Amino acid sequence: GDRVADVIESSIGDSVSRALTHALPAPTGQNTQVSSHRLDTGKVPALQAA
Amino acid sequence: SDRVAQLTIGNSTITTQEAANIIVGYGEWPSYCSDSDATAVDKPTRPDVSVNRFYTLDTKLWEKSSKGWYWKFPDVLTETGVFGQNAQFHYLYRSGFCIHVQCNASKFHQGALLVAVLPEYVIGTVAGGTGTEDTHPPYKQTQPGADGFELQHPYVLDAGIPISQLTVCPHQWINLRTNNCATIIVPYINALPFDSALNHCNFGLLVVPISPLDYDQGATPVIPITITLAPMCSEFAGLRQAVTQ
Repeated sequence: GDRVADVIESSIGDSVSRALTHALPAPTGQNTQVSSHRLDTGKVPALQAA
Repeated sequence: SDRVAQLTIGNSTITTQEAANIIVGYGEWPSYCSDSDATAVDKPTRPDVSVNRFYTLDTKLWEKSSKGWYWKFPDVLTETGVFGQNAQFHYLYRSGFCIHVQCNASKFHQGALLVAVLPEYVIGTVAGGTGTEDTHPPYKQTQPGADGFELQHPYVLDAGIPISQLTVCPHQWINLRTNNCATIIVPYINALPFDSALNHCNFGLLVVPISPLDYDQGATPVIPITITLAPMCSEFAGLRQAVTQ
């Protein structure tokens, strides 16, 4: 039996590997949606941080 | 009521009082490319009235000894009006066409022209006469532009095939005693949804006299044949700088 708090609230022994991603069905290539012109400040898709 | 007609598209109108109905090639009207047939992702430009209108490009003189001529599409228009500009600035193009060939004479003249549309009209050469030389037709002969080109051997359509069977293609006849024009509507024909207006000619227009022109001394001897055509449902995509070839 356990009693000291640090042992009770311990995560030692967790065998389930948490996954940040998951597979999705993808039988065909993705479709293309209609898009229009965007003239915004704040929104900036083209800029990245490799 | 079938002999009379008016074709209006864009800022242009054609009238005729001796028509022979209208042929809609392969039984279907021109239409824009659907979202499932398309493959290129950019939004196309569809100029509408500035490019889908009648253009009168050339006049040939019909003579007792004429052999016949052909024009290639869209080649005939690549350098004309707003249509041409769009064909040059864009990689991709597609459209249908309304072709109106004109030729009037008098109730004392006679003759019959076969006017037909032949898709993928590939030209061949006479192979040096003996057939041992593997010659090829020059650019000016495969894409003659607006002046068109005269057939060397109409019987085999300069391609080893019988003109006697050309009627298996959308066509009309201009039989002087009956009508003075031919009208053929052609939908876009290709194995791809869009293509280059410069590198590929979707079809050729053939105007060939099968029954020779004839009249008596004294009747007007100059009998012109004029070619007028209109793009229909023109679409362009893949924009960049203008290119002529």
